[PDB]
Formats: sequence, structure tokens, C-alpha cells
Amino acid sequence: AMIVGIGIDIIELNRIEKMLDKFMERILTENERNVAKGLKGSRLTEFVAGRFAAKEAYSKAVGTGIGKEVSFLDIEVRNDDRGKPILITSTEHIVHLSISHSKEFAVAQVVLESS
Amino acid sequence: NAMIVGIGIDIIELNRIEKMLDKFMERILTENERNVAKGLKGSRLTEFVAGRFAAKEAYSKAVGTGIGKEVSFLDIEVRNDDRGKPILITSTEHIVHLSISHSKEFAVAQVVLESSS
Amino acid sequence: AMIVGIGIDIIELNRIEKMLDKFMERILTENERNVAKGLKGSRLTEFVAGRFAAKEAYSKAVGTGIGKEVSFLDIEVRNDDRGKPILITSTEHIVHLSISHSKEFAVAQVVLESSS
Ligand SMILES: Nc1ncnc2c1ncn2[C@@H]1O[C@H](COP(=O)(O)O)[C@@H](OP(=O)(O)O)[C@H]1O
Ligand SMILES: Nc1ncnc2c1ncn2[C@@H]1O[C@H](COP(=O)(O)O)[C@@H](OP(=O)(O)O)[C@H]1O
Ligand SMILES: Nc1ncnc2c1ncn2[C@@H]1O[C@H](COP(=O)(O)O)[C@@H](OP(=O)(O)O)[C@H]1O
Ligand SMILES: Nc1ncnc2c1ncn2[C@@H]1O[C@H](COP(=O)(O)O)[C@@H](OP(=O)(O)O)[C@H]1O
Ligand SMILES: Nc1ncnc2c1ncn2[C@@H]1O[C@H](COP(=O)(O)O)[C@@H](OP(=O)(O)O)[C@H]1O
Ligand SMILES: Nc1ncnc2c1ncn2[C@@H]1O[C@H](COP(=O)(O)O)[C@@H](OP(=O)(O)O)[C@H]1O
Ligand SMILES: [Cl-]
Ligand SMILES: [Cl-]
Ligand SMILES: [Cl-]
Ligand SMILES: [Cl-]
Ligand SMILES: [Cl-]
Ligand SMILES: [Cl-]
Ligand SMILES: [Mg+2]
Ligand SMILES: [Mg+2]
Ligand SMILES: [Mg+2]
Ligand SMILES: [Mg+2]
Ligand SMILES: [Mg+2]
Ligand SMILES: [Mg+2]
Ligand SMILES: [Mg+2]
Ligand SMILES: [Mg+2]
Ligand SMILES: [Mg+2]
Repeated sequence: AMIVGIGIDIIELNRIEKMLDKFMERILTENERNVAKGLKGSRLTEFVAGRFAAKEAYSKAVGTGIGKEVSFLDIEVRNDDRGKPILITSTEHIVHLSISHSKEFAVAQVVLESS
Repeated sequence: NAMIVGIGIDIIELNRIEKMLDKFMERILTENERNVAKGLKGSRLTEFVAGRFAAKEAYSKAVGTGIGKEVSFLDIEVRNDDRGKPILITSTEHIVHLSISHSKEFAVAQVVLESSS
Repeated sequence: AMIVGIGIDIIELNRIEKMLDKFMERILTENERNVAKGLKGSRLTEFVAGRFAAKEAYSKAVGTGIGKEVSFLDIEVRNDDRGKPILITSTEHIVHLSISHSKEFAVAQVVLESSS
């Protein structure tokens, strides 16, 4: 039983942009917000959307969705020195993540692997 | 001997499915799925049919054949478990991993087929 | 340590189309351009777009993105006899790939698996 689950999510950026007009306090952890403070405009919108999509994708990979087991603030998406997104949450599994965002959409995928 | 036999992804414009809906469903949805579709309306029915189409198509790409003589729409059933997680049921010796998502205008599905040996 | 990495990419087709109207020579290898040479209109655009995205998604799977270790011309995406996309590049890993394209968007994903 190597793959524990997979999850994908697609988000319309304008939906996030609208929700941004305290939404970020609900989606992004303290560390993520400190990164977001240095972003603006479309970049901030796509960053928030990317994180949302990553966390949701991850919650689908576990099979529960955002809820009592896993919510937004239990997860932190960090970018490594190369810019590669790393998902940090308490779990026995290996989390593989990827994100992409065009001008109007963001997508994220997660593959959970047994350790 | 790869543990992953194949992967598949599909993106579908919801307005295209909505037009096709305006019988299309009898071709894409099995009987259990249509019974589930019966209780849906408007955007929900459209996104539901779209997600099924995409899950099935994505699965067929994971097998590497696409929808055709080996695999077609009616050989596959996508049911949601009690938590809402989509489960793909078809005759195969492999483990099927699936995920679906649908915004207001797009639906996306992905499949990863894993070897059970 | 089964999966070495995964990569996803979404591209707006009209963006690639604008870049087309030089560019293909930067994104497509010789073999790939000989295929593209027989395509036109939206089919050529989606084709190039799916290649861009496949190659970009592969580079994310590697964890470096397009750059000094992996660039577009180091990678060739072929279609087998059934139409399935096969990613050909220098690596010790098994490359799993998929592409999809609607009227307005192309998406590609990659899962890299370790051989051992
Ligand atoms: N000639 C070119 N060919 C391919 N990609 C290009 C390009 N010029 C810019 N880009 C990419 O398109 C995006 C536009 O960003 P910018 O505002 O700096 O132009 C950037 O990528 P990302 O979208 O991956 O960051 C950038 O790398
Ligand atoms: N038999 C098969 N198995 C897996 N993938 C396939 C396939 N035949 C075609 N594809 C992929 O499906 C892509 C298009 O998907 P969709 O029809 O969802 O847009 C193709 O884009 P290319 O033909 O540009 O390579 C191809 O890469
Ligand atoms: N607990 C759960 N785990 C994994 N996936 C789930 C889930 N609950 C719902 N989903 C999937 O998420 C899809 C919708 O994703 P999103 O909300 O991002 O649009 C659902 O589409 P269906 O209800 O059409 O099957 C369903 O397949
Ligand atoms: N304040 C909020 N923050 C984040 N998501 C919200 C929200 N209010 C509603 N949503 C989500 O956005 C969608 C809105 O649907 P509606 O408002 O018509 O019920 C639902 O998710 P899904 O699309 O995942 O089902 C819902 O859970
Ligand atoms: N070296 C790398 N390897 C893998 N993924 C990377 C990467 N550098 C950046 N990314 C991911 O690519 C995303 C953008 O994708 P695209 O260029 O296709 O829009 C980034 O979103 P964030 O910068 O918002 O975290 C990031 O998570
Ligand atoms: N009645 C039908 N039901 C489902 N799909 C159909 C269809 N008629 C055509 N298609 C699909 O619509 C796409 C474009 O149509 P055409 O090439 O005939 O103009 C093709 O798929 P792809 O987009 O996967 O190639 C084709 O297979
Ligand atoms: Cl959305
Ligand atoms: Cl992001
Ligand atoms: Cl959720
Ligand atoms: Cl098909
Ligand atoms: Cl784009
Ligand atoms: Cl890149
Ligand atoms: Mg969602
Ligand atoms: Mg982007
Ligand atoms: Mg398709
Ligand atoms: Mg949902
Ligand atoms: Mg939805
Ligand atoms: Mg990209
Ligand atoms: Mg980038
Ligand atoms: Mg097709
Ligand atoms: Mg297409």
C-alpha cells in the first residue's frame, strides 16, 4: 500500500481576490502571512490561492477534506531555496506537492506516500 | 518493475458539458450514477457529469489507451464514499487513485494507477 | 522512497498562441518540430502548449524548474501508437506523464518514480 491517496484542486483567482476584500488569517498560518506581507497585487492573490488549493488538495488526499481532522492552519506550505513548494503538517506520510498558477487559475496536486 | 502503471489527467470546460446535456447521460453515466444524478439540478448536475466524464477519461489515459475498445464510459463507476471522496470502480487488477475538482467553469480529474504487485 | 517528485502545470492557450505569432525553436526539439510542422491553428497551439507544460511540470517534479540542470531542449515528448505521451530525457528515474487540453487551457502532470 504505497500511495495513501491523491488530491487535486482548481481555484478561480478572482474568487480569491474577492474573498481578500479576515480571510488570510483563516487560510495562511503566521509564517505564511509573514511571507504574504511582502507580496502585492496579483502575486499576493495567486500566492493565497496556491496555498488554499494545496491545503485542500492535501485534505482530499487524506480522504476527509477540510474539517475536524485537517484544516488550513494545521498546514504550512513553504518554498525551498529553489522555489519548490514543501507541505509541512503532522502526518506519518510523505507529502508530495506541486502548484501552478496562470493569470486566472491556480491548481495544486498532492500525492501521499506511505513511510 | 514500476509500482505506478500509469497516470492520467483531464480538464473539461463545464459550458461544453452543459451544451452536450442540452441521451448524453445514458452514454456517460452508468445506472447507479444516473440515479445519483437524478437528485441534482443546475450547475450541480453539470459539474457532476463533468467530473465523471473527466474521471473516466483521466482513468483511460492512465491505462494508456483512452476511451475505446478496452475501456469505455459504462465500464466505469465513480461513487463518493461517506466523506464525499470519489471512488472509481472498474474491472482491473490495479489500485485506482482518483481526485476531482470543479470551479465555476472548469472540472479537473486525475488518476494514478498503482500495481497491486 | 518510491516517488522522487511530482509536477503540475496549467497554461493559458492564448498566451502560447501570442508567443507563436523563434519561439518554437526554443521549446521544441527537432523531432517535436517535425511533428508540429504538420499541425495548424488551434491544434498547433495546443500541441506546443502541452509540450511546454509537460516539460515545465517535469522540471518541477525534479524540483529545479527550467534552468541549468533541465531545459526544454533536453526533453522530448513523443506520442506512442495509441497517442499516449512519453517523456524522453536523461534521467535514472521512471517518468510518468499526462496531458489534457480544452479550448482555452492546457494541463500536464508528472510523477517521477525511482527505479529501485
Ligand atoms: N521569452 C519567454 N519565453 C518563455 N517564458 C517567458 C518569456 N518571458 C517571460 N516568460 C515567463 O512568463 C512569466 C511572466 O512573468 P513576468 O511578469 O516576469 O514577464 C514568467 O514565468 P512564471 O509565470 O513561471 O513566473 C517568465 O519566466
Ligand atoms: N491513449 C492515450 N493514453 C494516454 N494519453 C493520451 C492518449 N491519447 C492521447 N493522450 C493525451 O491526451 C492529450 C489530449 O487530452 P484531451 O483530449 O483531454 O485534451 C493528448 O495531447 P497531444 O495529442 O497534444 O499529445 C495526449 O498527450
Ligand atoms: N472527503 C473527500 N475526500 C476527497 N475528495 C473529496 C471529498 N469530498 C469531496 N471530494 C471531491 O471533491 C470534488 C469537488 O472538489 P472541489 O470542491 O474542489 O470542486 C467532489 O466532486 P463530486 O461531488 O462531483 O464528486 C468530490 O469528488
Ligand atoms: N468563508 C468561506 N471561506 C472559504 N470557503 C467558503 C466560505 N464560504 C463558503 N465557502 C465554500 O465555497 C463554496 C460555496 O458554495 P455555496 O456558498 O453556494 O454553498 C463551498 O465549497 P465547495 O465548492 O468546495 O463545495 C463552500 O464550502
Ligand atoms: N524549483 C521548483 N520546483 C518545483 N516547483 C516549483 C519550483 N519553483 C517554483 N515552483 C512552484 O511553481 C509555482 C508556480 O507555477 P507556475 O510558474 O507554473 O505558475 C510556485 O508557486 P508559489 O511561488 O506561489 O509557491 C511554486 O510552488
Ligand atoms: N458525441 C460525443 N460525445 C463525447 N465526445 C465527443 C462527441 N463528439 C465529439 N467528441 C469529442 O470532441 C472532441 C472534438 O471534436 P472534433 O475533433 O470531432 O471536432 C474530440 O475529443 P478530443 O478533444 O479528446 O480530441 C471528440 O472525440
Ligand atoms: Cl473556484
Ligand atoms: Cl501559491
Ligand atoms: Cl475541502
Ligand atoms: Cl479519450
Ligand atoms: Cl499561462
Ligand atoms: Cl519553470
Ligand atoms: Mg476546490
Ligand atoms: Mg504562475
Ligand atoms: Mg479531455
Ligand atoms: Mg469542495
Ligand atoms: Mg467544485
Ligand atoms: Mg507554469
Ligand atoms: Mg514558475
Ligand atoms: Mg482526447
Ligand atoms: Mg484537448
